[PDB]
Amino acid sequence: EQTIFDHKGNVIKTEDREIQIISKFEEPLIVVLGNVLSDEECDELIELSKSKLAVNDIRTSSGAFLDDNELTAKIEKRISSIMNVPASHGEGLHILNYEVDQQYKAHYDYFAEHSRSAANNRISTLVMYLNDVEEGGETFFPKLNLSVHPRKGMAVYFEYFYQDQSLNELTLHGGAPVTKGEKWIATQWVRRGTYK
Amino acid sequence: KEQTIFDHKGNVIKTEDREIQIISKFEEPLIVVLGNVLSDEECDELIELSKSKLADVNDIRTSSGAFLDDNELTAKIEKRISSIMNVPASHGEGLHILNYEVDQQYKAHYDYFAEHSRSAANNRISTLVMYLNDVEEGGETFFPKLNLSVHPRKGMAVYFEYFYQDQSLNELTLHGGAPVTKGEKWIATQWVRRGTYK
Repeated sequence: EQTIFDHKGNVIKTEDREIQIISKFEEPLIVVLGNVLSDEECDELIELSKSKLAVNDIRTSSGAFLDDNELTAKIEKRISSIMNVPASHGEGLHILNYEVDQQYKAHYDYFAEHSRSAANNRISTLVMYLNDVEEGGETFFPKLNLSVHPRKGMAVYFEYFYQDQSLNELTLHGGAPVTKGEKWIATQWVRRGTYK
Repeated sequence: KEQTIFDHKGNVIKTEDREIQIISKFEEPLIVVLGNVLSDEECDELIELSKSKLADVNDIRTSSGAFLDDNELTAKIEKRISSIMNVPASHGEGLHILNYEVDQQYKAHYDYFAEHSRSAANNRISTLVMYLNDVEEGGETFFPKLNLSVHPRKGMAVYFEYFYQDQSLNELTLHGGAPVTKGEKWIATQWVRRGTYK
């Protein structure tokens, strides 16, 4: 019933950037956000991931974990304002990329009840689109019949810390195949308690 | 009920004069949030035109809207809109401008006419709402049966359609305008009919 995300109105004023609230799906809460990252910040995250990863599935699963520097600290501070959870609960920015004919099957961001990580589980996600995708790559929620299309600098926030578990399961989401171009995203996954 | 009128796949709609962004889709009934629909200048011009048209207690501003006279600007915008909606501008009612001050809203309603209306014989099938300014606080377009809201953002738009065979899908397009609590909200609408209109 109550959400972690606690922002009314049309903008979120962070210390260094005014974020636009574009659309909300109210329960489970999914929010499309504009002006989250500058174009330069998007390009820098992509550059850092290419440098960090210089036959696994890192690019499409766990993501390139960026080493802490001022850029990551700056962005993590901003997104802590958006998500209403301290950056100390975040896993840190992870960069994923999908080429033509790559996708991800619909899944939950939270860990399974049996899981090693389930004792301090994820509670919310921010997905930041780092580039424009020529065709495909939408983030889709199949139990809600909702999709969000990539747009450079925008993001989708969603949360899954409800007492009613069915609300958490409604956040099942996949990445539709890229059919032209490429898709780059950054994620911040945040835990219930502090992380590392 | 299965197919939609809106027929655009991918992430952009390339019109003759502007690339429109597809931001988000609620799939059925179809509601699409669109970016880059109107330039900043076009938004400001439409607001100015409506002020000119309206120049003693009638509710034109919050109901039917200022109907802009057909000129170069309205024809250009209506052509662009026709590409987005996949329905010729000849089916449109023409751009109507509405504005909401603090503590003004609209109760959730359907855009299509009721069965009893003379207008139901050539009913509305789809709507485009274009946000012409930024709204300091409030003013969201909300769909209460779907738990979806779209917040005003200058130059963006919300498209939705209600020409399904299953009437329950059309009824899910019930939508309202939440009160403005700070600033003011300006919108342009294009309502499209099944057949040609005037």
